[PDB]
Amino acid sequence: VQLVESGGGVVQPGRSLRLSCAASGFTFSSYGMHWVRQAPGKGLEWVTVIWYDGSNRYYADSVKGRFTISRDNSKNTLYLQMDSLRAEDTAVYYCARAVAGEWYFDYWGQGTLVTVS
Amino acid sequence: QCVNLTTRIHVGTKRFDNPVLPFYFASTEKSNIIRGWIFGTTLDSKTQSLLIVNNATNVVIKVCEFQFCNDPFLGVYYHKNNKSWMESEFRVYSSAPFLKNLREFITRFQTLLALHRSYLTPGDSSAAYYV
Amino acid sequence: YELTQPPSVSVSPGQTARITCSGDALAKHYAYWYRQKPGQAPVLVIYKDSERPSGIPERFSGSSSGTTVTLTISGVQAEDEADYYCQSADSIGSSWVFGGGTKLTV
Ligand SMILES: *[C@@H]1O[C@H](CO[C@@H]2O[C@@H](C)[C@@H](O)[C@@H](O)[C@@H]2O)[C@@H](O[C@@H]2O[C@H](CO)[C@@H](O[C@H]3O[C@H](CO)[C@@H](O)[C@H](O)[C@@H]3O)[C@H](O)[C@H]2NC(C)=O)[C@H](O)[C@H]1NC(C)=O
Ligand SMILES: *[C@@H]1O[C@H](CO)[C@@H](O)[C@H](O)[C@H]1NC(C)=O
Ligand SMILES: *[C@@H]1O[C@H](CO)[C@@H](O)[C@H](O)[C@H]1NC(C)=O
Repeated sequence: VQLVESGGGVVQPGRSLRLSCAASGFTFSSYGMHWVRQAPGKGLEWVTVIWYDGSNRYYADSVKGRFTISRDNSKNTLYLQMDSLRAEDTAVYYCARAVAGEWYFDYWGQGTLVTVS
Repeated sequence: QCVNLTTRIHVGTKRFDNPVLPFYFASTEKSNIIRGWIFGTTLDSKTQSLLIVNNATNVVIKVCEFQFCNDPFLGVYYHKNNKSWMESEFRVYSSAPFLKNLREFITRFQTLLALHRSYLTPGDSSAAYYV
Repeated sequence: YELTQPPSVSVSPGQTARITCSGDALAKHYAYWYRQKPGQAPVLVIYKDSERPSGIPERFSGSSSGTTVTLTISGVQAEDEADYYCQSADSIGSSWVFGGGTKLTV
């Protein structure tokens, strides 16, 4: 199981940035995926989840209405579209795999840093 | 809000098919899964619908211009410390006590089932009646 | 559904560290504990309050009482100097929550 984030960078407030997490080593289409972000010097904050088939997606209140999560099961790739970014959104964004049958996160990627300024 | 459950309560691959039926009802269970029913026509905010829901202490019956979910349900969980099943939140509509043992009892209707939160995990893995 | 845990714990090497986390939700659902070292992604240490992953040594154990859960680390070494987090989810599966995180100083 390997998760690789990409698409991170530096943007101005009000601009958009799209992240991508490529998955390999497992049946991607059977697992739900999460994004978790950690601002420098801060703890972990859950951002969003998408179900294995994309049928359902949920967001943290702090990003609700701004972030969109999607996935392409034919490319084994998870996407996060972040619109109307603000300075408060500066963080390292990790993709993580939901454990099957439970509520924790078993596998994590390396994370990609997104800076808004 | 609403949750999309219908697939293209059964599990350990998840399956869900709790269809809206045309308009007797019966269910045999020991788990108190059947909680209620929705009776109406469009089953949306355009017309009035009848909502019958049972819980631990009483039964509530309302008639309103409900905006129902496609896959309406009552959430339940196993309380870690109290070691018993308890209601969490309703996910029946977005806007607006008589339930092994066999329990025997508007153009369309739908059955409301108690859904374990263990089914609401984001993965693809982890309740019978007659009409 | 908020999770509260102390900002830090100070333990001498060889002692037992007890990192607590509290909240009403924790009396209803299981807690999960993560260990994060600088520059690395969080690693699951305990799940279902007291169970270990196969990659986690017997020095790590957990327990719970009421609204509080505790991560107990015996025989604490330098390698255990990491940020520990408590995690849980709500009753409908629509939201996941982490505690502030506890910095364990050896
Ligand atoms: C439960 O499903 C709802 C419907 O999803 C749609 O139908 C499914 C069967 C499936 O085919 C799915 O892929 C379809 O999207 C979800 O509501 C939908 O959410 C869409 C956004 O994710 C929304 O879209 C339009 O509107 C948004 C703004 O709200 C625009 O940004 C976007 O570009 C589109 O114009 C779509 O309209 C909306 N549909 C309905 C009927 O509301 C619902 O969120 C989902 N539940 C959960 C928890 O995810
Ligand atoms: C059952 O429903 C009634 C009416 O809404 C409510 O007053 C009562 O508190 C509910 N009981 C439980 C256990 O939820
Ligand atoms: C758990 O049991 C105790 C003792 O009967 C009771 O006071 C408490 O309210 C119960 N918890 C819940 C959520 O009902």
